[PDB]
Amino acid sequence: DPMYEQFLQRIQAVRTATVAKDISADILEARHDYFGRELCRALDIEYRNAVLLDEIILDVYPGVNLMEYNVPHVTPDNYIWTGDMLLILDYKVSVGHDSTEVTYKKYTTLILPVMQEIGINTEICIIRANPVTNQISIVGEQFKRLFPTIPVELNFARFFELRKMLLDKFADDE
Ligand SMILES: [Mn+2]
Repeated sequence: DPMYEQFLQRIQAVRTATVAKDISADILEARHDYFGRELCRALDIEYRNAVLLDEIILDVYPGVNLMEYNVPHVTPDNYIWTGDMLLILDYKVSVGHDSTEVTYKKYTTLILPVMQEIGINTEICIIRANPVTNQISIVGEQFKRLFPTIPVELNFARFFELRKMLLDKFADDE
């Protein structure tokens, strides 16, 4: 894939910490996205790369009077509308829980209040893949019920080797 080739080329070329950090960030984003794409495929849901909350409201209630509400402009990775419930979806790729809790608290306090005012039943769902062991952990009782089985086959090895190469190249930096 040119994904890896593009990244191998920037890593080979990079000479300073500050540009390497932007490469590091872009590796983790691509790792996140590859997870989200393989998830949405296995679950047959429309893959999206962030959706503005305002877009989400307007899809589930097109007669919304957007201007009459204070809608925080958060862009979660995706969403599912069941016709009766809204599930806000965030994909994580991580060995730890830290970012799952940060995002869970952020989306709970920023999304749910306006959806409660508008009258949309709403659940914050977060799906996390461990890059090392491939195991999937799910926040979202409604998400679990609607997707008890997740038929993804993942492989994060390219991403690990790119970031291992990047951080070997800058072992004695900061
Ligand atoms: Mn995410």
